[PDB]
Amino acid sequence: ARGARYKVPFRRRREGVTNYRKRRKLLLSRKPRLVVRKTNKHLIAQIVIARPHGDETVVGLDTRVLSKFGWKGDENNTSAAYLLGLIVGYKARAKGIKEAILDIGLHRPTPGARVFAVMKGVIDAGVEVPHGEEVVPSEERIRGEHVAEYAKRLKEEAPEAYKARFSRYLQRGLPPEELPSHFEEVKKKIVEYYEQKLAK
Amino acid sequence: KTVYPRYAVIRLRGIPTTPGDIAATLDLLRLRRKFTMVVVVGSPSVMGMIERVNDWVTWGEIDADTLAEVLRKRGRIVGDKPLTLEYLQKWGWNSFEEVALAYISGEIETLACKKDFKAREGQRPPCIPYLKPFFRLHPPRGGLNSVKLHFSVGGDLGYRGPLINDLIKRML
Amino acid sequence: VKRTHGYRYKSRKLLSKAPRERGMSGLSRLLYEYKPGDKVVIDIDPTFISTAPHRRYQGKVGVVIGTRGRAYVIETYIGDKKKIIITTPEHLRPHLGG
Amino acid sequence: ARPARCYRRIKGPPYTREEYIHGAPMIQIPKFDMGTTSAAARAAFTMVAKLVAEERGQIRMQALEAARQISSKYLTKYVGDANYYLRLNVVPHHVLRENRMLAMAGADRLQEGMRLAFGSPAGRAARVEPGQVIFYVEFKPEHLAHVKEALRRAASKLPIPTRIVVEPK
RNA sequence: AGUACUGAUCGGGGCCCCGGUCAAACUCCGAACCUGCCAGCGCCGUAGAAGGGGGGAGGCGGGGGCGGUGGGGUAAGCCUCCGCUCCGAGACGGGAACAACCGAGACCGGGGUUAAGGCCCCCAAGUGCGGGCUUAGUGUCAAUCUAAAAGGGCGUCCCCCGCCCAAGACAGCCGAGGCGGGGGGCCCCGAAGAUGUACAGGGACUAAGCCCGCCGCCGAGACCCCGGCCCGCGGGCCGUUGGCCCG
RNA sequence: CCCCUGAAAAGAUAUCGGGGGUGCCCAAAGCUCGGCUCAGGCGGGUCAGAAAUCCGCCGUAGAGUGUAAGGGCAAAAGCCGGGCUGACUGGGCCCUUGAACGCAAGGGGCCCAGGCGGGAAACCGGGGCCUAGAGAACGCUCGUGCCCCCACCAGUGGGGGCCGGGCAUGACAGAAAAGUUACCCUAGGAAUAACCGGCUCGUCGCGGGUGAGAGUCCCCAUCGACCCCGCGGUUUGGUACCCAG
RNA sequence: GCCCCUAACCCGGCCAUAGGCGCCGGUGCUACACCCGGUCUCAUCAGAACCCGGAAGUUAAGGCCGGCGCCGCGCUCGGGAGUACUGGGCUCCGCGAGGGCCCGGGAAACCGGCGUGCUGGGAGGGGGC
Ligand SMILES: [Mg+2]
Ligand SMILES: [Mg+2]
Ligand SMILES: [Mg+2]
Ligand SMILES: [Mg+2]
Ligand SMILES: [Mg+2]
Ligand SMILES: [Mg+2]
Ligand SMILES: [Mg+2]
Ligand SMILES: [Mg+2]
Ligand SMILES: [Mg+2]
Ligand SMILES: [Mg+2]
Ligand SMILES: [Mg+2]
Ligand SMILES: [Mg+2]
Ligand SMILES: [Mg+2]
Ligand SMILES: [Mg+2]
Ligand SMILES: [Mg+2]
Ligand SMILES: [Mg+2]
Ligand SMILES: [Mg+2]
Ligand SMILES: [Mg+2]
Ligand SMILES: [Mg+2]
Ligand SMILES: [Mg+2]
Ligand SMILES: [Mg+2]
Ligand SMILES: [Mg+2]
Ligand SMILES: [Mg+2]
Ligand SMILES: [Mg+2]
Ligand SMILES: [Mg+2]
Ligand SMILES: [Mg+2]
Ligand SMILES: [Mg+2]
Ligand SMILES: [Mg+2]
Repeated sequence: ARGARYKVPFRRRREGVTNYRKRRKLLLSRKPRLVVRKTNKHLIAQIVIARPHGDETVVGLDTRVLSKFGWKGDENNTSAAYLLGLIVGYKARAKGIKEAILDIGLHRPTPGARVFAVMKGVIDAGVEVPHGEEVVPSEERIRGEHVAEYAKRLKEEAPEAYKARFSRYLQRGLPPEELPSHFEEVKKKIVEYYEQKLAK
Repeated sequence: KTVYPRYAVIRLRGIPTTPGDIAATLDLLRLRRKFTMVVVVGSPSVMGMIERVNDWVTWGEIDADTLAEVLRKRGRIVGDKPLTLEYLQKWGWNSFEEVALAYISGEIETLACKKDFKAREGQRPPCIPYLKPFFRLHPPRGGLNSVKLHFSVGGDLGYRGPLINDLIKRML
Repeated sequence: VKRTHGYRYKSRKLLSKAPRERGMSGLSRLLYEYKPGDKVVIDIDPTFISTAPHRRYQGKVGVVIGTRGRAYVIETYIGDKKKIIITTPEHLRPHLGG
Repeated sequence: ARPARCYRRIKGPPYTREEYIHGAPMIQIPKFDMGTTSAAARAAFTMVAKLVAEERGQIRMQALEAARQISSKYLTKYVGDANYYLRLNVVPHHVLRENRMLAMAGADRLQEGMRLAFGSPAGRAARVEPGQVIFYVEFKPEHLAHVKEALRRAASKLPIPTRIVVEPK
């Protein structure tokens, strides 16, 4: 900036995307990283191997892939996070990845957060990810029961607020109170699609 | 492929008080006594050595006729025996002139055969077998100008060009 | 007064960095995987001095003998004596020259 | 003070880091620029004379001061302070040392001879190179003879041979 | 090199900008150079490289030249480091003498040719060749080694610049060059000591001095050659605690 | 012992060389996780002020990091808060002390096993961000083990042993130690002083350049501030080359 | 699945040609955002932040792209300059500290000119197998 003695930080640091102190500790593992990132509308899950010239992404997907299995819930809620991990987990397993280490970047590791839901989905597909037993969200939250309970209360309190806060839910034809039923349907379709693929 | 020019190098200064790095290089160039002379192929690695010993030797491009005379008068084989026309003919070289021209022109890349060279049958060797790889010269008739000054400012050391042949004829 | 011999005793110049190298170094040196027989160059990183080898090994070429956890066991020479340097990759660079 | 020949030659490294030198002497030159120093009035002057060193060596602070006094006094008298600019161009950064037995200068100074020989500060000098400008004058061409005389007087106070170079600005 | 970090420091202009002076314990830059690995060259090596074992030491006071302004010191044939070489432990030629400066490395005898250096006599080889300078015997072919500074001199030889003179310049009508500045070479003054002469080898020399060049010659134990001797290593023969022959 | 310089861009490097420091301190100033950003400046804000707490902007580190100096450090190596004791038990290998090249103690690094702390995890923790704060043999003492031994056998008391911690040598690779000799003695030393000599010349003595100023006027009849160049070996010193039968 | 091409997004390498200041434009189906709320997981003085649930509004800001100017920075470009410095040799100069010649290397400041991120993997989109 001002003068020759000014040291400009790393590009990814001044963009505010990479914590290089935490990234160094991840690379010391020499294991593939499960990279999970949150956007306003979608979630991103990637399985990455680090190489000296740049990282290599074995499998990468965002939550747009859920439309390929007829998902009608929101794009990036707890239920969508779990389904994304399942798809990534099976795809990663098909490529030979057995174990991964969770990499959440700048997000906070709050218990029950969506990053640990993606981890839970990845674990259930056979990819082992070390973790503590008090951060995975409860199965009710993964099934969307917290979404359905909220909408049911909204409808009987302010029926109009139900219409606005879930307008896109009504457009897709899936009312929020029926999310747990649909989540099982989508989860079954994903699991069956890949166990058969693995079998063949 | 590339044929480097062939140079004659003469040691002009003596052994005692010679600096250590210069003395080591002279030994590797086979100039281990004063007024000893060698012919080398001027590859870049060799020219780096001559630059190191520039203040102790004089050198220049040797001509085939001068080399022919040097071989006939100061060429020695194993046992410190004279090099004779008959010995050359036994090995397939017709004359002193032909082998000298073969070396100067680049047809052969070495004048004296190496230590581990093995002579075949019928095949003319690409060198002179058992020739000693150095020549012991006479002091120059009529003297030098100065063994302490460079040839470029009126002395005798360093690069001399084709005038090395005039000096060699006086030292034969 | 005689020379003092602390582990880092004449290392002001060696351990100094120019302004443009201030701060953390890049992580690519962490990601090279060395196998036995590889040639490495010991290039001390001053931001990790506690794991760095002695100043006498800066710029020397060694051969990787094996691994010890996360460090590499490197066989090198100081003059004529064989030395074993065990160090982490942040103080190593691949030797491309053979 | 010793004869200046004792400190004329450059025999070692410069000794100038006053934060490591105990009792480094203060500079005893009050001014370095004399005459008319303002840049606007110097535009009237169109000639430049320089007293240039001919050898490398060390000029003591008192010799620079003696040279500055004689030349500046001469120019003030004969040329006039409004008609010239004179600058002493070198600064005596180097500290001189002397190994003498003394009291009130440290216990090691009480050991005689070459034991603990590192000297205590004795003065200051400027280390100069050949061709270096010692004195610099700006003047009007009508006063050339007077400026040359002033620099001839300055040179007689200095420990090294010098020469006068006159050029236009 | 820079003055940009840490400091020092002289000026100008409106805490900033510009110019300047500096740094062993300052550094954006940054050589020569040294050094690691690999490949090649060169040389050494199966008549035995690397590596290893065993016996016996001496020695554990060093010194000279040159280079790191090494660092210190007023300086020292001084103190204390780093590197090549030499003396110690190395003959011999030159340096007037002289461990370590130059040349050069010696088995013995002889012949030849050179090195440093020299070639008027002492003293082997030139009263050698061209040009110029010095008038002071200045000086008399590097160092050890016997010397000289600031400063003054158109003393003399020379180079450059500025101005005047277009023949009405400089000097006191005359008729052709003149005035000032800067620098270089040699020499003069500055330059004063103690047993005995222009000391630095002596005679002496006006070149037998100095500067720019050049030609030939002399001159070591070096280099070349011949003869003799010895040695290391390898090979062979002989009934061998050893002898002899060959390369 | 430690840092910077000397040190001559690999390594090593000395002087009664230069600038400093060390014989500690801290249950946190040690471990880890998270959050945050410092010195300083500006704008606004009740006492309130140069400086207290509050809102905002700028701020490459101009702060801090126990302690010398040098080095490192900005979503940290700094500041604050949460949880802790790894300043851990048993061992191995390497680096440095100690260059290439023999050789203590001390210090550092990388690991394996046991059992923990922090953390979602990665990972980190065998003191302090790195380079200093460091002690043989004999003796004593403590810890440890279903431990080993004590003279023909068994028992009781007692003693000894192997492994580890400590009690100390700072002249720090480790004796337990005051003077005086002019009454002095011996072995030697020019490895080393005193006289003379050698080298050097700061000092001493002598000469020169310069010309501020004095001299009624007038630098130079006579002087000569401030400075500078020298000579002598005549004072004193520096050095330690020769000479201690 | 596979290969090729390709914006903004995700993970990177080198870590200013990437930074800084100012001005002028482009981009919005999708993607990135700003944005709407605080029942639930989690969070604080504070739903600002973090975390969760969303999709009414908007390209005003961020991100990304293009242009201009200045500062800073970069360059195997011209000059500076074969200068400074330097390895080896010298009975070459100088009273001396020091300089010179020959063989071999060879800067820096500064002035001018040019430049002002490059690139690896993935998603998404397009084309074929
Ligand atoms: Mg010699
Ligand atoms: Mg030592
Ligand atoms: Mg530590
Ligand atoms: Mg000195
Ligand atoms: Mg300078
Ligand atoms: Mg070096
Ligand atoms: Mg000794
Ligand atoms: Mg010596
Ligand atoms: Mg002896
Ligand atoms: Mg003699
Ligand atoms: Mg004669
Ligand atoms: Mg003098
Ligand atoms: Mg005379
Ligand atoms: Mg070094
Ligand atoms: Mg400490
Ligand atoms: Mg932290
Ligand atoms: Mg020791
Ligand atoms: Mg050793
Ligand atoms: Mg210690
Ligand atoms: Mg018994
Ligand atoms: Mg001791
Ligand atoms: Mg006497
Ligand atoms: Mg005496
Ligand atoms: Mg006096
Ligand atoms: Mg006078
Ligand atoms: Mg005396
Ligand atoms: Mg003595
Ligand atoms: Mg004597």
